[PDB]
Amino acid sequence: TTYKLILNLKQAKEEAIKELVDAGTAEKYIKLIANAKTVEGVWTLKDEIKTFTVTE
Repeated sequence: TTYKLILNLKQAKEEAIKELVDAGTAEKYIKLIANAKTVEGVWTLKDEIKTFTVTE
């Protein structure tokens, strides 16, 4: 409402594919970002795969 602020999803999503294109990981996750509504939620999904999480 105040602490957050959406500036562009297209940028967040477009990066999701590119990152997947530059990295090459479980696209299933990139599909999860396609529904992402928050800019952070999208950037996190892609990066989340880059780290592959840790025991979850």
